[PDB]
Formats: sequence, C-alpha cells, structure tokens
Amino acid sequence: YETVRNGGLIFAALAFIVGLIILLSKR
Amino acid sequence: NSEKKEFLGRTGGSWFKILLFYVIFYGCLAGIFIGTIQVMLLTISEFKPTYQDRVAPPGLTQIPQSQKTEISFRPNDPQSYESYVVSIVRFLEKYKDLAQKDDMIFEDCGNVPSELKERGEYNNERGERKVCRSRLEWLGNCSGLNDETYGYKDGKPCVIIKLNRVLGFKPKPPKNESLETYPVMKYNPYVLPVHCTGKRDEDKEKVGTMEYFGLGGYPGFPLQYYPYYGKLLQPKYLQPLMAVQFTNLTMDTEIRIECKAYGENIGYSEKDRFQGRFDVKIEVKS
Amino acid sequence: AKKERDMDELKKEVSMDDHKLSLDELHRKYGTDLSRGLTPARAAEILARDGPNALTPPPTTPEWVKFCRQLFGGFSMLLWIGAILCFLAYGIQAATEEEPQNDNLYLGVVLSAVVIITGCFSYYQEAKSSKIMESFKNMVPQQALVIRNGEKMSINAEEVVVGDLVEVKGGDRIPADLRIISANGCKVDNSSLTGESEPQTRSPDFTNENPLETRNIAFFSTNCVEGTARGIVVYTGDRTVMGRIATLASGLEGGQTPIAAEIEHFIHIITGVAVFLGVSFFILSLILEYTWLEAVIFLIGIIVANVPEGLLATVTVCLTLTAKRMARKNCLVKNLEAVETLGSTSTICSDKTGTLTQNRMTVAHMWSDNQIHEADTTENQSGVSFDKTSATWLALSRIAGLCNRAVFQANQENLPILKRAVAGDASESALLKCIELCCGSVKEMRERYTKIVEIPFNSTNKYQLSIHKNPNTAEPRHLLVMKGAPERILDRCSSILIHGKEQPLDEELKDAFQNAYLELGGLGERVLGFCHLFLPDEQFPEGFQFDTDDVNFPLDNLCFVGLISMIDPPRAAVPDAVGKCRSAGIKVIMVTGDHPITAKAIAKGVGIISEGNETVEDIAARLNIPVSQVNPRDAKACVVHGSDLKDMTSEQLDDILKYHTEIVFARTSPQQKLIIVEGCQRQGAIVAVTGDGVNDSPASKKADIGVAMGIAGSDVSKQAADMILLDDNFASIVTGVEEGRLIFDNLKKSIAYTLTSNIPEITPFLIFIIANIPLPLGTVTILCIDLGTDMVPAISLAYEQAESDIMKRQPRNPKTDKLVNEQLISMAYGQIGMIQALGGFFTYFVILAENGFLPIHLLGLRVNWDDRWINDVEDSYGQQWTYEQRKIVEFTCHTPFFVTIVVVQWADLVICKTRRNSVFQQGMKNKILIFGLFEETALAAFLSYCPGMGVALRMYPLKPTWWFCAFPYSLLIFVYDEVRKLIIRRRPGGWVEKETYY
Ligand SMILES: CC(C)CCC[C@@H](C)[C@H]1CC[C@H]2[C@@H]3CC=C4C[C@@H](O)CC[C@]4(C)[C@H]3CC[C@]12C
Ligand SMILES: [Mg+2]
Ligand SMILES: [Rb+]
Ligand SMILES: [Rb+]
Ligand SMILES: [Rb+]
Repeated sequence: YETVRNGGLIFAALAFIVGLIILLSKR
Repeated sequence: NSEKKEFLGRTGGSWFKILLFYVIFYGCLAGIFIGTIQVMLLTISEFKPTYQDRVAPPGLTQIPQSQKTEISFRPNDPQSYESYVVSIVRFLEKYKDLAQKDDMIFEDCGNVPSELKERGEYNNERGERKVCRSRLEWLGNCSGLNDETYGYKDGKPCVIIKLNRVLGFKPKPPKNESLETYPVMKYNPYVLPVHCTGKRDEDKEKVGTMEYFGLGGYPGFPLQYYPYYGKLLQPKYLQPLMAVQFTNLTMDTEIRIECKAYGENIGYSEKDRFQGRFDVKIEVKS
Repeated sequence: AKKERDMDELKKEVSMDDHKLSLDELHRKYGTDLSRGLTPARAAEILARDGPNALTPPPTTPEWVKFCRQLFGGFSMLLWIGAILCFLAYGIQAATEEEPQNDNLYLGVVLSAVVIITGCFSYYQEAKSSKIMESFKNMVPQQALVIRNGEKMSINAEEVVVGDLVEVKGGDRIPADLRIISANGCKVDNSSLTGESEPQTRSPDFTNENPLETRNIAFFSTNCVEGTARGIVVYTGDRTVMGRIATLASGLEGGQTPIAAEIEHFIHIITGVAVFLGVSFFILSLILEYTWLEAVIFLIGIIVANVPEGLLATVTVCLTLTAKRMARKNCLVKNLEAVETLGSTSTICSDKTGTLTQNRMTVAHMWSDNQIHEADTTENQSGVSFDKTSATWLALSRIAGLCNRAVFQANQENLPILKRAVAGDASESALLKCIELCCGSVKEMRERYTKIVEIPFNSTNKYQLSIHKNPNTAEPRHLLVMKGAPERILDRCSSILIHGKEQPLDEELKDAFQNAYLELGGLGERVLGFCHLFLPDEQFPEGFQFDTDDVNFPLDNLCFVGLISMIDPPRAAVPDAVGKCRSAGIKVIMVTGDHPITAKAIAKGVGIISEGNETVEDIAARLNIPVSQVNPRDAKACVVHGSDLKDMTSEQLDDILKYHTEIVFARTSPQQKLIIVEGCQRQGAIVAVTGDGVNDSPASKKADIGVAMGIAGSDVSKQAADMILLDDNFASIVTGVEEGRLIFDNLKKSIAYTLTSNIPEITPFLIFIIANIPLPLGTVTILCIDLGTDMVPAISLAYEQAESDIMKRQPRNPKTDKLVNEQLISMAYGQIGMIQALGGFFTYFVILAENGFLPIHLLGLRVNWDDRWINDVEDSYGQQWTYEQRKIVEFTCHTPFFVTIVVVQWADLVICKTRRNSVFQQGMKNKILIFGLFEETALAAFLSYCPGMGVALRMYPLKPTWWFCAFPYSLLIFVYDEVRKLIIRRRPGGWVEKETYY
C-alpha cells in the first residue's frame, strides 16, 4: 500500500500544475 | 394555475412518446448495466477472493451474541440467561454428532493437535473437499444431555471464544521468547494461545478466576484444520472452538476483560475493538 | 397618507397652479405683503403650522436584516433542516449505546455553515444601496434670500415658508417654488425638468395654461442662469414639484429582476423533488421500520443528496464574472443581478437629450456658394470636412467668428476643441468652436480685425453687428459684419458673394435661398443668416466716429455671405448602434421632454423612425386631406405629445403601443416617462431605460434595468440606475445585451452540469432503503461533489463562447422559455443523470465482490452489517469480518463512488458545454474548463491519498484498477449526448429537439 499512496500524489500534482499552465495560457 | 387546456391541449396529450420512450431508455439502460455487471463477473475466481488484505489480522468473535459486548443476568431468573442460552443453542446445534456423519463428508483426525493438512489446490478437481471435524465433547462442563436447552451456568457463567475464518489462512504461533503466558505448557509447534486479562499488565482489579477448555485440553487452536477452502469447495466445514468458563469467586461487578490471541500472523487495531483480540464486560448480578 | 396606490399614485398625476391669479389674487391668499414680504413673526410662525422646508429620505433597513432575509433562500430551508435534524439525531446518540462519535454532530455544524456562506454569495447579489434623496436634497441651497418687514435677509433655506418673498439672483439656485411678481432679465436653467439646459425667461407674464410652461413660475432644483427675479413661494420642499418627484422616485420598489425570478423558479421545482422524495422515503422509511434515528439519519442524507449546494452560489459567481467583464468595456455595473437583465430585454426607452445626443448645440450645415455643405457632428470627428477651397469661406468664417461674444474658458488648450468649456451660449459658441476647430485660432482672428463698435442682439431688430478695422494692405478699413435671423437678413441685403465675387441678389437665388432655408431647417435645425459690407472707402475715412445711438452707417445692400445651421446631434455610435438593437428584435422608443419638431427629426436621425415610414400627419400633408380623415392604422410611426398623454388613458395608450412600431413621446413630465415605461411593462415585456437627467430618475428607476450616462448625466439619474456607461458610449447597450444573452445559455450549461450529477447521489440513499444494502455513497461524501470537485468545472462554462448570432434572435420571453424547464430536467435527471448512477453503483458492486461480497449476498446485510457487535458476518466465501474491518471497506466504497462520479462528470462537463453543436463543431478552446477538469480529477486523488482524508472524511486510498470503472459509462454519457444534437440538427422541428433542446 505504501507504494500506492506515493503513486497517486504524483499524477495528481502533475495536474494542478498542467492546469496552471493551461490557465496562465493567456489568463 | 391550471395545467389545462383547450386554448392549449393539456400538458401534452401524449405523453405517450414522452413516457414510452423512457421504458425503452430505462431498459436499454437497465440491460447495459446488467451486462457490464455480468461480464464484470468473469470474474474473480469462483473459489478465492481477489483481494484479502481487508480481512487480514483476523479478529476474535464469540458465542454470546453481545448486547453491547456484555452479559448481565441473575442465577435466579430462568428468563435472565435465555438470550444467551438459546443463541449458544444456535451455533452449537450445527455440531451434534448426529450431523457429523461418515468418512464422507468429514473425517476423524488427531485427538492431539496435528500438522497443517493442505487438502489440495483450490481447483475444482476434487469435489466437496474433506473436513477434519470436532466434537462438542472437548467442552469442559459446557456439554451434556438435556432437553431443548443445554444445562448452562446458573451460577458462574460460560463464554466460548472463536477465530475469524479466512480463505487459506495459515496461523504461525509464537516462538519460545517473550510472550505473556510463560512456557509452562506452551505448545510450541501446533497451537494458538489465548491469554485473558483485566486491563493490560498494569494494576487491573483482577476479580476473576481464569479457567480454560479445548482440544487435547489446550487453550488455543489446532493447525489440523487450516487452510479453510471456501464455502463452495467445503460447505459443512466447521471451525475450532475454545470455551473459557468463568468461575470467579466475585460477582455483582462490571470488570472489563480482554482475550488476546498471539502469533506472528496475529495483529491488532486500536479502533477495531475486535481485530486479533476480544473485549467483554461481565456482571452476574445475583 | 393612505395606501401606496394613493400616496404614490397621486404623485403621478401632473400638477395644477396659481400663476393665473392677479397680484391681488395673491396678497390675500398668502397674506404676504409684497412691497415688503411677510412679518418675520408670521414666518417661523408659518414654520410650525406648515413645517421646515426640505425633504426627508426613506429609512434604511440596516446590514442585519438585509443579510438574514437571505438565510432562507429556497434551498436554504432544506439545507437548514438537514443541519437541525443533525443536531437532533446526534443528541439521540448521546443517550443510547455510547456513540461519542464525531459523526453527525459535525454534519450539523458543517451543513449549517454552508447555509450561511451560501447566503452571502446570494446577497452580494440582491444588493441595492440606493442613495437617491441624498442626491436631490443636494439641489436645494444652503441659504435663500427673502425679505420681511422690508429688510432683505438671507437665511437657512429651510426657514423659507409657504408665503414669503424670495429674490433669486444670477447663477444661484431656486429655494422653493416661486410665483414671480417683480422680475428682471431673468433666464433660468430648466434642465432638471425639461431636460435641456438652454435658459428660458422668467417674467411675471402669465402666459400659459400649463404651470410648467408659464414664464411666471420658478422651479425647485433649477438655477437662475442670468438676471434676477422676485417671487411668492407657493410650494415648500417635500410639497413642491421636483420634491414631489424625489419622493415618487425614492419610493420605488426595485422588484424582481428578470433573472432572480428564474432562480425563484427552479428552486420551486427542485425543493419539490427534494421533499416528495424525502418524505416518500421516510414514512416508507419507518413503514418497514428502520429505527427512529435510522430514518432521521436517512433524511439528513436524502436532503443533502437533493439540495444542489454548490449551485445557487456557482450562479452568483457566473454573474460576477461577465459583470466584471463589461466593466473593462467601460460599462460599470452597480447591481450584479443586472448583468443579466439587459439581455432579456424587448424594449428600450431613451431620453434624447444628452443620452441619445451630446447635448451640445452644434453646426450641422451651411450655405456657402449656392451649394449646401455638411460638417462633422461627431464628438471625435470621424467623417469629413466640407471645403475651404473657395474664398467665400474665408469670408463666412470671418463673419461667424468675428461677430460673436464667445471666448474659451481659461486653461483648456488641453482638451479637444469640442469638449472645451465655452463662455457663451447655444449658437455663439457652437459657432466659435466650428471655426477655431477648422479655421485656425480665434483668440487671434480677433485682433487682426479689431472691433471699433458693436450692436448686440436686440429682440426688436433680430440682428447683431460689429464694425471692425479690416487691416489689409488694401484695405477698405471698416468691415461691417452682421448675422441674425435669415428671412429677415435679406431685407438688408442686395448682393450675394460667390466663390469670391459679389453679384446681384436676383430672383434666381432669392427663391433658391428660401429653397434652402426650408430644406435645411426641415431637419430641425436653428438656422442663421450671415452678411457683411465693405464700408465705402470715401464715405468713412480713417478716423470715422461711428455712432450706435443715432445710427450713422449703412444697413442695406450689405453683401450676403451665407447660411449656417446648428443642432443637437446624435453621438457617433448612436445611429449604427440603434439599428443593432433591431437585428436583435428589440423595440426602441424615444421618451423626451423636448419639443416634437426636434424629436421626430432626431428620431429619424438615429433611426427610431425608419426610411419611407410615415405618421398620420406626415400623410395628411402628402394628400392634402384633413387629419381626422386618415386611417390611423395606415401609420407605422407616430409622435405623441405629452399634452395629450395628460388626458389619455392607459388603454388608449396600450393601444398606441400595441399598434405602432416607431414611437416618440415628446415633451413629457418626469412622471410621464414612468407613465410610459409602466405601460410598456403593462404587457409582460422587459424594459430598459437610458437617461442622463434628473428629469429621468423615475423611469431610470422603474426600469427593469436602468442605464445612465457616465459623464453627461447627473448624480441623480445614475444613483438611480443599474448600469452606468462610464465612457458615455451608447454602443455598450448592444455589447451588454449580447454578453447578457450568453450568460443565460452559459448559466443553463452551468446549472445542468451541476444538477446532472445530483442523480447519482440520490439513488444510493434511495436503494439503501430498497435493497437493505450497505450505503454506497455517504452524506459527508456528497458535500464533496458540489462543494469540491464540481465548483470549478461549473464556474467554467460561464466562460463559453456562443453557437450562433444570438443578437439575431428575437428577445427571450419571460413567460415561456424559462431558464430551467421540462425539456432540461428531463435531461439532467431523467437521462444523463441515470447513466451517471448505473456507473456509480457498478463499481460499488466491483469494490465489494473483488473483496468478497458477491452482489446478491448484499441484498440484506445492512440490518446486520451496520451492527457494531455482530463482528462475525459471512461474506460469500465464509470469511468473517468484524466491524471496522468491513466499514473500512464501506468507506472504501464511498471513496470510489465519489470517483466514478467525478469520472463521469468529465463526459458531463463536456456536453454541458454545448447545446446544439457537436464538440467537433465548437471544439475545446475553453482554456479554463479544461483546468476545471485537471483540478476536479486531481482534487479527488488528493482527497484520497493524503495521510488523513480517511480519518477525516471516510476517504481511503484506491487501487489502480479501481479508477477506470465508470469509464465505459463516461464514454456512454458522451456518445449518447453527441447523437442527440445530431438528430436535432438533422431534424430541427422533429421530436428530439422538442424533448432535449433545453
Ligand atoms: C429509478 C427510480 C429509483 C426513480 C423513479 C423516477 C422516474 C420514474 C422519474 C424521474 C424523472 C422523471 C421524468 C422527469 C421529467 C420528464 C419530462 C416531462 O416532459 C414529462 C415527465 C418526465 C418524462 C418524467 C418521467 C418520470 C421520471 C423518469
Ligand atoms: Mg437629458
Ligand atoms: Rb447535492
Ligand atoms: Rb431598478
Ligand atoms: Rb450535484
């Protein structure tokens, strides 16, 4: 299980970020 | 303020479509659910689970259907111990030697705790796999020949303890090291111990007298039964039992007692008040 | 003080007066002397009996009430009783088998919070701080001048009484309502009333029946532009004429916007389901008899699963966006609710002066060289000049500039010529600017030709003249330049300058000059005559002492240079951007207190009266037949006089609106504008009103939405409006009426997507009763949809471009075609809503069998399952689960119901995007909606993997294979919706559209 918790925290965090890059795409 | 009409034609006057084309929908939908829930079931092998971590470090159930993990009755009222007796009657009645019959489907096994009989592979190859049985007769003064209700404890009760059946779970008891019940009959190889206490190792108001029972006169469980092979490849399967009669010189008092079980494949949760252990409040208000 | 339909209906009839009395018909009537005023003693003594002069503003319901009246907004009962039943319940559990569980008690505080928070959101909405009287009361003055016993004494304007003697001087303001007895050279800015700011004259000349028109009544609020007067005060404050308005206006229920009466309609529908269900499944709760608190714990569920939470404030926010969006096109919004309003609009009523036009008298045409020229009547000078090639111009320029008393105000070279502060009047400065602008300076051109003597305009002779030292090197010395009325400036001319060369004033031109004076002024223009003379060199040598008592120099056979003409002209956009509001199918109507001759001319100018369209009168004189002989329905357009309105009835009026397209109510009371709005309203229609003048307030404040003008307009008009065109651009009404048709669509999408996800939230709790199953989706779990994942993605539709020329469809129709309707609920609930649940259950069914409990061995468990003592329960194999053992799988079942829901909402958020276009027709250019996705999704994850969400939310980590459940179901949702839209677009009248096109 330890290997799953550090698994979702990543493809999630690379989605609050890609969202900021789609957001700051002209505002 | 009128659904109708005339100048209108009512809400639709058909309606027919507006509704008929909704059975169609809800059905075509229903089906599509049915399918995807049937193929979903292709499946998770007929014999085992797919995940089992959610039942691991199994817990210690019992045979007094706990009102609130507790038993309050008087030796007097022949109605006061009914709730406890009829329900014991419930579970033990599945055990009468009248039902355990012939080398099929069961098979007698060591009156002494034996090895780990691994019946076979969880394939359907062997049919109703065979089942080392257990006679109600390993129950210290918790059995006899009565009417429609065994002769159970009018003064100084009785509460049998059990294990949580898991699919393919092999208990591995503690080595000779640092447990609780020091090596004074610590059946090293083939039995799981169960030690009863008040409230930890700290000053508990020990107001009881601890007396046990079992298979070979052992307070624990025999590895001659596991693994369990599913209620499919093994209906009729019966699990081990381990009564602990409470003949404490005390009475008229609530005192919490915990019946832990020990082993390497035994754990506990702090919020699971029954994971790999017990917890029962007890009072025989005479 | 009777009802409102009286105290406020009497404030609606026009007034009636006593300028018709003689001077001794007063005297008695007030007791006031006149050579010398009142007693001062019978003054303050009239004060008591009649009571202080000035107005008192309506009371203010503070920032308590204004708030809380919110904490019951529709869904807010349901959301309120859910958190009360919570505070019940818990109690119950603080009495039975020890359950010091955080559980429900939190749901009580939680829910309660949301009900509050939800209110603000819908409060920073129904806002409306309308300081109107703290604008009118600012137009009375500090002191006033009255006389008593004979002494003249200024005093606190409020110590004026119904009776004494007031001397208004020049520039200052008019204390009460005056009947003028003495009076001098007294003109007066009647703008607050007429709407125009050109001064009218005050004499004791009773002249006229109507007290608004006689020159012997002075008016509260107005100011004396020049001169002096004396008056007896006939009305004192609240009781006056303007005051009787500030009353009637600061007395007007804003009332339902057209939007907020949509919210207060889907709410009525929702809440409906939210009970019908909620009590269907509760008498039936305890008709199979779950506990007591096994039903009141199941209400708290069914409620919450029903009240959409993250919507009624999702919508508050959709507004606040497109609002703060127009404010960049320089249109300010003072009332959020209003950001919609402009769009739903089917009629506009516009003040002409200052709103439709620039309220700047200005040169529209000319008559140089026998040809008619036209100049640039814009504010910026878009269009073209007209010429100067000809000498004749150098000459006419000279006159028009030379014979003129207008300067510019100090310190103004900064601003554009036109927007510069004059020190003249109507024409004079309108001419000054014409020149300066397109003929070099005039501070200069008036030292070249220095004036030696002049004759200012006298009413008798209708002319004005200066003799100037022309300074040429040759050089007749002595240029006489005069302007004046035209028809009466030929009887003083015998020659007509042409391209440079004088000629005889024959008959060709005399007819063609009168032939142009008609054409020209038929455009509702003030037209002037300009003429000059080079004074015979001999007859006046260098020194001549011209006299202006005894005339002395010639006044005939002067040369005739040309005609010049002015007007109050549209602003640039106004005309192009009025015909716009008709590709939109909006009706425009002129509502102006100006005079009918200008009105109808300006009307036709901006375009409220279209080419080739006529009125009755227009017709009679196109068939020389008396008027009462014309079939009035032959007439599309018509001009109506405020003096016939006076005696009309709502019904003759409902007929004047019901039967004409191009309307112009001219010269109109303030009341009268309202009297019209009210009757446009009368029959359903949503109406806007444009204004700038205190004369407007009332309509600008009965308006469904009221638009003021930014810099023209008056503290008032605006402080009584919803929008406020900060740059006075009258095109932001088209911009705004579009941006507001889109917030409508994009509010349906924004709602649908919210409501759709509501169905796979109710059905869990619904089956929990049906197949005594283990509760798939938990309460605290639901306040994660519309408060968590769903917020952002919904907010995001509000940013959605259109799907066609919206401003090419008739305006929506308040009564039919609502925001939320049959065809929509049939979709978020009846359709896409179900499919969302079939996918939400499907995985609960997988979480449990992949974990043992093969579906069917579920159809009962709850009764036992939920038991905290029955630690020994058979699955579908034999395995015996404890409590926390199996629950940790129940919550594990929430945790990814809560996902298959978020996973389906992808497919949702992408088809609540468009309502007709395939997603390949409209594409995914919404660089924000996409963000909502990435957020939504990842939020969930985080809500499921952080060390904590489990112990805090019953949210437990999931296993890879787990997330992809709903997938086929998202993708179904997706493909179903796409095929809908197709159908429609292939059969646009066909059954599907009737049934799915919201
Ligand atoms: C599946 C169970 C638990 C839910 C029962 C609710 C069903 C029967 C309800 C919920 C939504 C309902 C629909 C809601 C709105 C539409 C549109 C209107 O033009 C006619 C009624 C109609 C067509 C309703 C028919 C019945 C309906 C489908
Ligand atoms: Mg105006
Ligand atoms: Rb909800
Ligand atoms: Rb308003
Ligand atoms: Rb929802």
